[PDB]
Amino acid sequence: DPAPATTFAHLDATTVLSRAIAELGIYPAVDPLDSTSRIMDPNIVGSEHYDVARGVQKILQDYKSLQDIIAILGMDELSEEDKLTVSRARKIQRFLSQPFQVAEVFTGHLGKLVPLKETIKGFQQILAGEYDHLPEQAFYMVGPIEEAVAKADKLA
Amino acid sequence: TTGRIVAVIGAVVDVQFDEGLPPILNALEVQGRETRLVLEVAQHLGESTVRTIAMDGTEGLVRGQKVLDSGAPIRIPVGPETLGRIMNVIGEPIDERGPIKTKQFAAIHAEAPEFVEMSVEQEILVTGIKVVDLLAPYAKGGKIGLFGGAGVGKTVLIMELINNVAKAHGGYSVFAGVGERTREGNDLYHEMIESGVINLKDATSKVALVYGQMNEPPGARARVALTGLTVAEYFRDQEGQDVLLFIDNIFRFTQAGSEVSALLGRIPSAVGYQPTLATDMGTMQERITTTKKGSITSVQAIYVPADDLTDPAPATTFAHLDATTVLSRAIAELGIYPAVDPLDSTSRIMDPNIVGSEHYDVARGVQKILQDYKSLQDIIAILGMDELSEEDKLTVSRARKIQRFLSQPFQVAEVFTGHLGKLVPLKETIKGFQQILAGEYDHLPEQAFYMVGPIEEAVAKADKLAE
Amino acid sequence: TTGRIVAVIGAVVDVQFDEGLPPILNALEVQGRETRLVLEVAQHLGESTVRTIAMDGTEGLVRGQKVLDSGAPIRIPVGPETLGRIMNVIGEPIDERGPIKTKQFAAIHAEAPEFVEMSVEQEILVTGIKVVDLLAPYAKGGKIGLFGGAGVGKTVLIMELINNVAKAHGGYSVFAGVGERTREGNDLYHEMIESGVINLKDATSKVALVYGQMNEPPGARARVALTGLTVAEYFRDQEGQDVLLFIDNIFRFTQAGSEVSALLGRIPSAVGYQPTLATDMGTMQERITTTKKGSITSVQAIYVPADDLTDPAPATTFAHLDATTVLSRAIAELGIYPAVDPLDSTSRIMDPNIVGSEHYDVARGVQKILQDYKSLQDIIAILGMDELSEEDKLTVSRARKIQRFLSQPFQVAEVFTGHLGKLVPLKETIKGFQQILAGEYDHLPEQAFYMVGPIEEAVAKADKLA
Amino acid sequence: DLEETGRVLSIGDGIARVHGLRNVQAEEMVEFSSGLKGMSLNLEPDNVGVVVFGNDKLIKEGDIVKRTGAIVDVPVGEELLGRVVDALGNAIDGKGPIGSKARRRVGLKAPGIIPRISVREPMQTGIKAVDSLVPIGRGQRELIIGDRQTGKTSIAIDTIINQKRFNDGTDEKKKLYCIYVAIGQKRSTVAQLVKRLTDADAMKYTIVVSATASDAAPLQYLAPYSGCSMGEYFRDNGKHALIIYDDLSKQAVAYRQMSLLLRRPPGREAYPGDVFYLHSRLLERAAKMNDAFGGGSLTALPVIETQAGDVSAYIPTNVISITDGQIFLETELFYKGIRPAINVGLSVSRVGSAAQTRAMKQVAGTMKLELAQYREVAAFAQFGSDLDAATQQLLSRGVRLTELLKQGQYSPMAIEEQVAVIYAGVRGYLDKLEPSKITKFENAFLSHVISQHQALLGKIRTDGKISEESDAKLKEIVTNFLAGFEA
Amino acid sequence: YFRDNGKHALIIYDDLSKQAVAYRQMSLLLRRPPGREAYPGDVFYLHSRLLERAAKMNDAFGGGSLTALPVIETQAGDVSAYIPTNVISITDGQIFLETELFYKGIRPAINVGLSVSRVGSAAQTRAMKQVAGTMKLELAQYREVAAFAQFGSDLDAATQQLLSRGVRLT
Amino acid sequence: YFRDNGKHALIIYDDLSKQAVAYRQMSLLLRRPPGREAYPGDVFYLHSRLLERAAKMNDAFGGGSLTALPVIETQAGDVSAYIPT
Amino acid sequence: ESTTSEQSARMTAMDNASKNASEMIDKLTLTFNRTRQAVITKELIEIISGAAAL
Ligand SMILES: Nc1ncnc2c1ncn2[C@@H]1O[C@H](COP(=O)(O)OP(=O)(O)O)[C@@H](O)[C@H]1O
Ligand SMILES: Nc1ncnc2c1ncn2[C@@H]1O[C@H](COP(=O)(O)OP(=O)(O)O)[C@@H](O)[C@H]1O
Ligand code: BEF
Ligand SMILES: [Mg+2]
Ligand SMILES: [Mg+2]
Repeated sequence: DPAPATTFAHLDATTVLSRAIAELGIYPAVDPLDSTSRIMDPNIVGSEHYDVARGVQKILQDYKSLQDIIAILGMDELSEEDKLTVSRARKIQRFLSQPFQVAEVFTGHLGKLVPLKETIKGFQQILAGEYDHLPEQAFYMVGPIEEAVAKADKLA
Repeated sequence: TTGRIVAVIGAVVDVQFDEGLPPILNALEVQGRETRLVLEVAQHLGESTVRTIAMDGTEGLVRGQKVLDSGAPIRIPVGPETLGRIMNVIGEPIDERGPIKTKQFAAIHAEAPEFVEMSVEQEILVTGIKVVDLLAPYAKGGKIGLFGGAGVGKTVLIMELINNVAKAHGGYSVFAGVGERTREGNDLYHEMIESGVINLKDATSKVALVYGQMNEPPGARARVALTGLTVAEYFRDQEGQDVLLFIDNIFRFTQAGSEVSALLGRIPSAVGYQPTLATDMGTMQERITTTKKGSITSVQAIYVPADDLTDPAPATTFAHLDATTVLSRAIAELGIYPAVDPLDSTSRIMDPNIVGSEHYDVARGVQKILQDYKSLQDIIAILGMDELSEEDKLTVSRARKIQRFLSQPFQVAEVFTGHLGKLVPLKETIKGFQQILAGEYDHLPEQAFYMVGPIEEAVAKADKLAE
Repeated sequence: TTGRIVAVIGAVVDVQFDEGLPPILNALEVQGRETRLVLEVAQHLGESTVRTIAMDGTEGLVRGQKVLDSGAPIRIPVGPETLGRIMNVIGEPIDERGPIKTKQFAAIHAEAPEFVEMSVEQEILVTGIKVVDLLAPYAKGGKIGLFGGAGVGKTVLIMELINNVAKAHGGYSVFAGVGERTREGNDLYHEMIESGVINLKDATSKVALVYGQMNEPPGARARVALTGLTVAEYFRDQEGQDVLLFIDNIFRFTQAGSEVSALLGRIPSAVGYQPTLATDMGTMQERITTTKKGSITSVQAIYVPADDLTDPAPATTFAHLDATTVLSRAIAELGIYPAVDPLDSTSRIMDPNIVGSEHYDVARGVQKILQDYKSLQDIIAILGMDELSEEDKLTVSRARKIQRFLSQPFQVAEVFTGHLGKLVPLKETIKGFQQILAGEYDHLPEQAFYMVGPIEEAVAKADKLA
Repeated sequence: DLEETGRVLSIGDGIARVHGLRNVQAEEMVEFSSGLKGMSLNLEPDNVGVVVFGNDKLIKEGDIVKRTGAIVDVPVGEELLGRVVDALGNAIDGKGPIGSKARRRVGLKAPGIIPRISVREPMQTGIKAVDSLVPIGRGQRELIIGDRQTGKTSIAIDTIINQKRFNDGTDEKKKLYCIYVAIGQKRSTVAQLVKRLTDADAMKYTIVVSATASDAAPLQYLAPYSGCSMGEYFRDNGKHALIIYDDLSKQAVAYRQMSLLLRRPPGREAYPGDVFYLHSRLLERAAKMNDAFGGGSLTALPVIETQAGDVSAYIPTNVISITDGQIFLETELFYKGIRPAINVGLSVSRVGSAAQTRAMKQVAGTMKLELAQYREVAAFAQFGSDLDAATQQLLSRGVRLTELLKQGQYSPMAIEEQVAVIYAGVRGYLDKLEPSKITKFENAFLSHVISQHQALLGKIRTDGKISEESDAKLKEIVTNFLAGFEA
Repeated sequence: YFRDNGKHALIIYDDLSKQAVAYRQMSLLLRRPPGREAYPGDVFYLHSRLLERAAKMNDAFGGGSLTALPVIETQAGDVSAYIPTNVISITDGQIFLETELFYKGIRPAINVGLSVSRVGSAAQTRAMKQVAGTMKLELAQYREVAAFAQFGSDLDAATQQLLSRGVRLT
Repeated sequence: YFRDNGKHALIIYDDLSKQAVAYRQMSLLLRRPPGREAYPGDVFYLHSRLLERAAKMNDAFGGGSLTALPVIETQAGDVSAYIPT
Repeated sequence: ESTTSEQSARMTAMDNASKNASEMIDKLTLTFNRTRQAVITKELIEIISGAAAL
């Protein structure tokens, strides 16, 4: 639409929220692949932050491209390498959800604020395969990675 | 009669006349200008005012400036002295070689040949291009159209045709550059001086050049195709001759018309076009034709806006053609060049009684195997190659070889392919495809068929690939 | 009073009046012409000029030619004499049988019945066709969307409705052909004569026909549904009957309206339709209802542009529909007449609070078993009709007897077939099906239930096969 | 005199605005000082909007325009046969004037509801797919519709060619006069066309009306009405005509040009609100007259070009609802080898059986059912190893019947030839013949029966149907031939 | 000024999408009736007369040049739209960038089959021609065959080799 | 009236889709520029100014309230369409 | 034991793919008609705006 399309050029950072993502219960409903920032530069954020960010987006884009086949044939027809990116991608998606103080009535969870370092570490660890054993649902609606691990143990 | 400019809005100039009103299509000359500024009369508005379209820029025009009626439409030099020369829309030389000293001039507007003047004669014009010759061959004296979106290969194709057919043609050629790149006009002019088709020294020039490119205002682009066609009409009629007419790109005559339509007071038709799109095209196209007096083989590049063949402009052009080559971006994207759609190119002479049952049966067989593959593609892309019978996958391997064997390196495309250009005789084209259809090369790899001339080059390539 | 034509632009004529202006919707009569040219006032442009839409070709018209304000909207013959006759949009007869001899005329434009004149009660309109009455019952004064189209027995079903309504309710019928193909109008006339519902001999015709043929200007095709409606209004208001109105077809009413709107220079709305799409439809449809005096019930054939049910034209129509009757080619090829899809056709009044609590549960029970029969149809062409449980074999045997029991011999098709016509009472239809479900006929053979009326003929036919 | 004459106020784009002519009627043909004709489409308070029949370089502001007593009419009668004429009936083939005795107005009402009888007499095209599966009757309007280059004109030409077998015979009832209306086509295309009709000796019973791409918009608009009037000469004199409008797409474009330039309001795709009306009034003029009215007919075969298969576009929508049926052509069928490229699942004729002879009716009924049942399964073809024998049978009968519907161009078949061919497939004789051999088989089988069994064919025709005797005779011709074919 | 004085200039128009929008505003306010997509009828000509001025001059005119890199913004990856194809139909090639490529880690995110140069090897040094001469077509065929191969089912040595070469060149 | 006098009312607009269609009819007859789905630019304001009037008043203004239940008809579950959104 | 398990699984998986394709068909048809309606409307609004601006 002319209004939003014209607005993009006026921003240094854009957070694009998606109804599709909302309807999956991911909150906040940010499209990881449509939101950008003029300071996502290794010279500004440092190379570890930059590299983890780019790695997350790659796995998410990789997963997105496998989703045509998933919709018709399902998980079973995938190779073992593709099943892995799918399961890591789905973990990353959920780890990007977060309980907001402002939304406690809707989530039924206490609000969380996550320090940037703990954000980098969490996703870095998921990407590195350190949590392939934990189930998806453990990464949903938590603060730091520690909470998803505690949540994993609680799910017995 | 002397008139005065009363309104200027872009390319559209209104002129009031005190005495006699110049008829529609008359050329007016603006006074007080450094270079000739012609206005063509388009409408009588009433109150002794005419509406005109300008043939050059209207910057510097002042209300009250004087305009003279020339008495006639734009009249251009025709005859042998146009050969080797470059003209603009109004017939001035733009090659910096002085006057075009012909005996005769001709109006760029004229009636189309009558029904009784029509010829039905049609024989194949072999080009050396495998896909064209095989599936939708051109006819001598026929109307050929090359359709495609922006950057898919129209001009490269038309340069290959010029190379393969015009360079050793008996009679005369006309090339009209209409709303295309000036760079391309310079490329072509020097290529033809280098090849001797144009000769700056003697009188053996075989091509006349008319240019009104995309740096020109719309009035110029809307009339320049008529200028070129007029040069070709003279050769067809007043020398009864065999003529080659090349136009790149005829869409730009329609587009230029659409640029000024609103300023001419027209309500727009669908997709933003002038309501007169089809009649405008008719009265122009119907002059581009063979008659009993002479033959014209016309080849017209036809731009397709937004890659949509249903666009009013291309859609209305189809019925003016005897053979069509449709280029596709989806095909170019794959590296298949020329990017011709084998299932959307057609020819009036693709008949077993004209090309023979062997050419025809092969052509139709190639198209069948490509349609069958096309209809399998998306299914096996999901259910897998394994679910196919050992005959469904045979036509898959064969169709993919045939898709590759329709590609071909053009002489004129060496700067892009890195391959030496190939010209392939009709018999060899037919035989090559006959053979793949018959199973003769099921043992060769797909890639061996990519970007070669004759079928022997694919066997050669297969050995080279082995390691 | 007398006006002069000041503009002719196709089907649009501007007329200037020296004195008092003809109000919007008035019929104007053009003078100096072979056949009657009527103009309907659409706007007052100011300066004593009106803009009008023509009901016929305007070729030959001259500026200054005289026009006569008739003082009213279009007025047409109404009453028992319209029956078995064919008139056009301005009420002229076109069957060539001379004039139409009625005491009353009526204006084709009329506002809908007021709120206080509204029945608050929802009654079934018994057709006597088993499929309809049991599963998707017509509502008295409701609108019914007839789907399927050409090939599946729409014309036979139409003629049967005229028959069964003039029979079991003493109600007459009107047929309004909006954009009627001339060839099909002739064909229809003669089919109706041959089936009896029209009679050129006496005065026992059951249907008036009103044709606004495809080759007429858009004003004419836009107005015919109203002409047809006016005719029908007479029999409800003046004679107290439960009337039947057929509109074939409603999309062509929308289309003509869209055309007239275009010609009047109004800006098109979404998808090219008239801005007045919903009110054009509303001011026509609302006239079809149950009043205190009687009721009009309308059967309307719907064309769905692009098979797109969200298209403005079908979507605007559906807001007015109380039922659909879906004629299906699949059913026809299985020999079940009438070829009504018993699961695809629906009724809004199929509600225990409106029809029986017993009517509702029989219909729901019929539905569930026919839906359940469909599930088992994959397990048949795989395992054979024996691997089923005793519960599952029972529902197949009962469902198939129900399918066949939904068929019916029509009186209107006695000539082509040979079988005698059946008009089944509502309580007998409900009873029949209730008992096949109960198992009170499991001992009987399957083809005992085919092409019979009431369940009493299923017994009589099962004995005659022994 | 500003009642019988006017003066030009403004001129451009084929529209002249004329002060005066106070007495012109709506749609009257006027005349400009130069000699050009024009037609008065817009009568406005202060001007007449005149549509120009020619090049407007010949008309200036101030030009005198006159009413003349003119009527828009055309020459009519059998002196038009074998002639090629423009939209107003002038000869353009160069063979001298038309020897016409009668004339007829181009704008006239269709016969009303009463003077007609049901459509019952076959209009044979000679095309197996059409004659069997989409049968056309005398007085029907049947649309030929599809994208460019799908074979629309070819259906029409084959149809015209087929009529020779009746027009050469002695039975006057079966005869059919042909009208081809070329609208917005290029001249050389029309030349190729009449050439083809000449070499086929079909021109002698064909009128060609031609309003080509460089003819003015008003001429292309009129041309189909003119040609219709010529056909009505036949319809109203106990005779039968066939008219092809090739195509109505281009006529509508020419109308839109005029509407837009007269500044009438634009609707969908910029078409005026009376464009439906333009075609409905044309196509209702096709009719079957009753005996009281002479028993004559005018069958119409309008042609519409779609754009990328969009049959729900504005003008296709219009002509589809106006006609009694449609023949749908498809690009994809065309390249698969289904030529003619008729979508037999979608194509429909509402007349149907009523327009088929008993013999065709018999076998066509079986073919229809077997092809429908084939279509249900046709995607298990290249994905079917372990299908039940019953459905391998549907697949096999289906691919074979499909091959029988394939037909070369320029060779229309007599009905009894068509039933012999269809019989062979619907009786199962070709079920073990490999599908690619079928068209070789058919070509050969038909030459044979046309050669040695003119009497079997003479009788399949005469008995109206296929007798028990014809059945036995066909059984032995087919079994023995087939055995010979596969030797 | 550089072009006509024996010098070489490079111009970047960043971007011409926003220029066309500005032209459209001005044109509509001047009350010139809108054309396709609300832009004026002559939006092609807006850019065509601009970009034609990028040119290489002959020695008699001083041997200078002006090279242009106009920028167009697409919506939802649609290079096939009206304004995009307008501009493609003016220039001597285009570099088409895609977000899908970008996120997958192909940066610069150039789509090979859809990008083209209309000058080709004539604008390369011989050394670059010697190594790059056939690569573009090769990489187009690589992407097609990679897709057709997608499910690793018995592939010959020739396609296996093209795949191996393709992934490494990428 | 109720909201402003310490009373509680409930209003149902059945339905606001049909109202918007009414308004588009009026706007197009006024030759206002059609936008998305041929709706005028002010179709949002039509509903916004109406539904803002449903409010809960504090004790200082009587404690009354108006509760609104507008009805919107979607076409085939499409909640993303212009009027629904 | 194996083919019983294979042909059960394939039956099931092919059941699911068929139902998944069927849902996607429904969803794409809806998208088709929404796009279809908007193209008509957009094309018309262009014609109107041009006509009006004169
Ligand atoms: N036959 C061909 N072989 C190789 N590359 C080609 C061929 N045709 C076109 N191309 C590529 O596409 C570019 C655009 O082709 P061109 O003919 O200029 O497009 P247009 O169709 O717009 O005239 C060429 O400069 C070249 O890079
Ligand atoms: N039955 C047929 N068999 C083979 N080719 C055909 C057949 N019918 C038509 N064609 C060919 O198909 C092409 C398109 O046919 P044409 O009648 O001109 O289609 P249209 O009028 O739809 O453009 C022509 O070259 C024609 O010779
Ligand atoms: F860009 Be191409 F010359 F149409
Ligand atoms: Mg080019
Ligand atoms: Mg044709």
